[PDB]
Amino acid sequence: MLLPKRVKYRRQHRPKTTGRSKGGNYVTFGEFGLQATTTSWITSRQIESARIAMTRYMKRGGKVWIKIFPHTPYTKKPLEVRMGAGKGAVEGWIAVVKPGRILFEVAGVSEEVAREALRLASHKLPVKTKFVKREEL
Amino acid sequence: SKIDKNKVRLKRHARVRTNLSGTAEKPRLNVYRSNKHIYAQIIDDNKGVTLAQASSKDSDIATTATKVELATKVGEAIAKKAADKGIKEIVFDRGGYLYHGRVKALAEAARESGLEF
Amino acid sequence: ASLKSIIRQGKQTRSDLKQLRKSGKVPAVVYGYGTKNVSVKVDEVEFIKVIREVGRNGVIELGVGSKTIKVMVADYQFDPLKNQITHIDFLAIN
Amino acid sequence: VSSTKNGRDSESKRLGAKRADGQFVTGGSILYRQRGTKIYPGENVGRGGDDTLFAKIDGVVKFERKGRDKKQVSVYAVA
Amino acid sequence: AKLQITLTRSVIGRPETQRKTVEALGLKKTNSSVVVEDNPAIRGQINKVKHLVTVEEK
RNA sequence: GGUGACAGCAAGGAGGUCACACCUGUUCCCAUCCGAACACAGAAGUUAAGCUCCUUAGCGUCGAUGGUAUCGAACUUAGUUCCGCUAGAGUAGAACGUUGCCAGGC
RNA sequence: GACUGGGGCGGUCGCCUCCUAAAAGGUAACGGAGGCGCUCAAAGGUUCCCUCAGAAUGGUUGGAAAUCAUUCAUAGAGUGU
RNA sequence: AUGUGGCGUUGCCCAGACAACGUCGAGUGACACUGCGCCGAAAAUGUACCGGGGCUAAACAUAUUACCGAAGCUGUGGAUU
RNA sequence: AGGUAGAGCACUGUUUGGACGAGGGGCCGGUUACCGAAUUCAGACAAACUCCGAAUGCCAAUUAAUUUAACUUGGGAGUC
Repeated sequence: MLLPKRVKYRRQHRPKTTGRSKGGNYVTFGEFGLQATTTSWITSRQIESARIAMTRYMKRGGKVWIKIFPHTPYTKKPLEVRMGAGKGAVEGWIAVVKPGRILFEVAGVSEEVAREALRLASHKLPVKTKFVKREEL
Repeated sequence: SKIDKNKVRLKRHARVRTNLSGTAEKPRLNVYRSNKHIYAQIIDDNKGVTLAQASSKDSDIATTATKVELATKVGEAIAKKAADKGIKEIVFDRGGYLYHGRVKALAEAARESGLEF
Repeated sequence: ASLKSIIRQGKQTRSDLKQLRKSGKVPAVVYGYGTKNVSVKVDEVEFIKVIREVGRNGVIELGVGSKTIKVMVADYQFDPLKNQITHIDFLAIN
Repeated sequence: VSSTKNGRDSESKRLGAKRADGQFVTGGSILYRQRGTKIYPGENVGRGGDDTLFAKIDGVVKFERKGRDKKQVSVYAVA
Repeated sequence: AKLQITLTRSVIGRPETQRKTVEALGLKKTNSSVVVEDNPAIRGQINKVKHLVTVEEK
């Protein structure tokens, strides 16, 4: 249910999905994360479900740092109506993720426990995942 | 935080010196006093070369009696070098100051002398 | 700590570079005091064996061509996907 | 069926550079169209009440640099 | 210091800029030739349309 | 000291009636609730401050070398290859002004 | 009357500014945003001068702050629309 | 998903590590960036995509060469400009 | 001449975690945590943010090479 308090414009263009993660793609606030390998539009509902999966799994022992926010709004149009009467009304908020971006990040748990907790939420979420650790070397 | 005057002078000069300059047919002379003495130095700013100079600290005019007669004589004495060359149209740059008192006396002496300002 | 390192021959293209960067090597540089510009390629599994015990800040005695120079790890690029080093940067402090 | 609130705009003005650096111009020629002072006048150059830059003699135009970022245009006489 | 350029491809399907470069070299139809002095002005026009022509140092 | 061509901000250090400032003023032309400003009349004492001499790069300013892409061309309908032009970060490094024409005094 | 993702219903129709617009200019849709159909004998001319909202500092009633001095204070002030 | 493919380090090491409640001998078991597979995938006249026959190469690849292939170009003769 | 790609947050807006005490407040005026705004170390995002910016495309000038067009004024159209 995360969304901006108020946004300057309401009917904004549809972002890009070609290229690679512009930034934000190293785990630097926890100890174990999970990051994307294809591009997609991860939305408010499926972020919601994926955090549901992990707080419902760790039983509030650890925590999750959500490194993604739905800054842009998209619209839709009345149910299968004719073309050409202005743009439609808002329907949800999204965040484009490119190959590389750290999606979810957990900390303070067994490396095993993360290794399956981040496996669970991968299914709720429309981008193929990969599990990573804190960087060394 | 008390401030000093000559920085404001330099600002005034830079700020209203924007449209005025010499062209070696229309030279300009400026003026400068601090507290006890008077300078003046004419220049043609295309070349930035000095032509004439007149000062109240100079030896040949070294008097104390009044602060107005020194302006008068320094004026009427730059007029000597002027009526030797370049004594037609010139501009009187007022430095950064008002037009009151010593500057007026200097301009009067430089004026009723053989010059064209 | 005697990292065996070859020199990059003049004018590597982007194709030539990216195809040498598949056999396993990695481009590099040294600079600083008593030294000039050079383009070099360094081995990787050797480099990681070196910097898994020497510390991120530390000494190196790699041999570059004909004499040896004591250098320290300064900079890196390290693309994240299919983890492999892209660029490693050395400064001949002397 | 529906009501579109938008649909407005104005006619585009043809602002910007009108003559080229290095090109011989004529007296009273318009060198740059602009709202404002994106480029300042220079030597033998004027500005009109629309902020329009123009030449005052027959010469050659050069675009140059005024201070640290401000820019200016001049005309130099001999062709 | 002498080149021998031959038009081994057709101009059909190409942009107008490339076709104008081909005309300035002096080449008219497919497989036609021209003998010119080597010169950076000639070589820029060779480089623009290099996928269209063959060159040989005579 | 004056004007005149392309580096700063400050921070400890010192040094002098040749500079110019700090001051004495309401007395006069000037001049505003206030000579706090602006004027003009002093010139007693004076580098404490401004000025002024390296300076600290600490802040700031420039700026490499490596090289991380987008015209052209094929291959293909999923971004891969060969080219040419190479950024923004960012490292090293420089950097506490080069100094144009006169007075005075050398 | 016309336009119109058939027509009708509905909305709109002139001018100004910005995105779309692909670093010259130009460029469409019932694409996305706002304005106008004036005002000022000074808010015009010309000679001078003159230069911060906010904060911090304190200050006789303090609607906390307006009124009062000091440290700032990059112009963030401000400019009739 | 234990389908298989290397480069890999490795914990336990033939002092006898995984089993059978001491026999037992050759590696054990783990942790990944990658190759081909895996199921994955369920409409109506009649086989039905090599177009057909057929093919384990006549498939897909790489590296050389040969040849065939247009009203393109060259030979030979002609026309009109 | 110029602000697109890319990048970058220094300005306008969005941002998540992590931050500091004066104070309304706990009370019997106060403690203190706690509510809110502010500044604060800490880091992702933009068609209508930018200062740091391409490749190309544009204008021009030329004792810088190959090429054969270009313009002005008239007769005749078709095309929407």
